[PDB]
Amino acid sequence: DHMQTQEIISVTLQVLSLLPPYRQSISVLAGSTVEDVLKKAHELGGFTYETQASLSGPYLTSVMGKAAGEREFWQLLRDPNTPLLQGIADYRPKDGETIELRLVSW
Ligand code: CNC
Repeated sequence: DHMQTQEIISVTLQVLSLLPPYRQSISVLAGSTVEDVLKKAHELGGFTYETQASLSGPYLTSVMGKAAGEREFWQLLRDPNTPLLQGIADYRPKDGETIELRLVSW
């Protein structure tokens, strides 16, 4: 007989490395991971991605039908131009953040 409460936050998910680009505000509970944001964007319709289960956890391999090729990867960043220091299953965005998926070659 007591109330609990959680914070709903909004994370902007953006992909500028594709034609057409993707940019959508995604609502999730605070504590959701980037992977949960991608799952919600896919549920909403209009976002697709793939992952593979590496020995380090979920590794993002494809975004909106573009799989990273040889010596390419999908880099995770927050605005402004700040690479994330954790992967999709561990980074927990904050309200108002913009998460960018960027195709990068090394
Ligand atoms: C080189 C490297 C490294 N990476 Co990268 C970096 N920078 N990485 C990369 C590259 C690998 C290219 C290749 N060689 O094929 C690159 C450059 C592709 C990369 C990718 C990423 N990396 C990333 C991160 C954060 C990390 N990476 C390390 C694992 C991190 C390593 C830091 C370290 N010294 O441990 C690292 C420096 C080298 C590991 C290695 O050479 N041996 C690993 C190998 C011997 O064993 P393994 O288990 O088979 O390794 C594979 C996986 O680790 C995978 N991998 C690499 N990074 C990640 C990150 C995640 C989350 C996962 C699930 C797998 C990987 O690639 C390895 C080769 O196949 C990391 C521990 C370095 C760090 N101190 O932050 C860190 C993981 C932190 C965590 N979650 O615990 C990115 C999330 C960065 C970003 N903001 O985009 C990104 C993954 C996003 C995605 N698409 O899912």
